[PDB]
Amino acid sequence: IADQAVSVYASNEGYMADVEVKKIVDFDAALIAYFRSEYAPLMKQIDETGDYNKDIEAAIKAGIESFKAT
Amino acid sequence: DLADAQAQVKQELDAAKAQAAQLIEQANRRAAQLIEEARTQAAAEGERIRQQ
Amino acid sequence: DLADAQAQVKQELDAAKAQAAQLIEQANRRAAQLIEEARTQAAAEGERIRQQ
Amino acid sequence: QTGYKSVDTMIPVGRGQRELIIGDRQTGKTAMAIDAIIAQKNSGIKCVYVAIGQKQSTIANVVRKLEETGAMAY
Ligand SMILES: Nc1ncnc2c1ncn2[C@@H]1O[C@H](COP(=O)(O)OP(=O)(O)OP(=O)(O)O)[C@@H](O)[C@H]1O
Ligand SMILES: [Mg+2]
Repeated sequence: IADQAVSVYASNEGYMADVEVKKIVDFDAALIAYFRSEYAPLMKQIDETGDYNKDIEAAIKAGIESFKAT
Repeated sequence: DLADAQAQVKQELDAAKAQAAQLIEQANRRAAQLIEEARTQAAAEGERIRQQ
Repeated sequence: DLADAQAQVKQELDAAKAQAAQLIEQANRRAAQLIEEARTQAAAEGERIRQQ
Repeated sequence: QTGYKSVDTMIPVGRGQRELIIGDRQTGKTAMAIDAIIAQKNSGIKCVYVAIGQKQSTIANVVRKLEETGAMAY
């Protein structure tokens, strides 16, 4: 669930209207790797529940900035 | 101005080295984890094949 | 002013090294998956030996 | 869950809903349902499919894929 969750988050946050057209999907997959490596407890927790909390999206955007840095 | 220019040259050189280090470490860790997980996956696939 | 430009060129140049690292990762992943397929067909041959 | 982004998001499908899939030949009509089924592996829900007047080659392809997944146990 977190996969498409973070994808749509990035889209709505305009986090995609900024990066390369073709590189979109590459960024996506590398983002999945980035997070499920670093944030594996985070996505585990969120997908085990299906509920969202604001601090969760805070962690999400933190990961957003960290991966955009990478 | 010349003294300040050399100072900022060194200041940016150090940052360039640091960022190169960060990139080279991060990418290598990601690739290594990639390889690890691929090996585990295909091994498990092999045992499943033999169960078949 | 000339001194100011060269620093930017070096910083721009690091980008090339970052791109180069990616080639390493790509070649290594291709090798890893080729190895994966080779041992896949090897497991296939072992299963064939089971068939005999 | 359908194991998709396009599907699961823009077109929700819940338990018990009927939803036709329509398209042309070799355009990706079954592969979608197959993925959906494989998704249900962990869920443990009841899943069952019927082949209706198609080529046995296609049949055995589907089969071999399923047992490859090991899905053909639930
Ligand atoms: N996500 C995908 N990416 C690339 N190719 C895909 C994808 N999904 C399905 N396909 C391809 O679509 C091709 C055509 O679909 P498929 O042959 O599986 O059944 P179909 O669309 O229902 O057609 P038919 O009328 O023969 O039953 C398949 O060979 C499959 O590899
Ligand atoms: Mg079909």
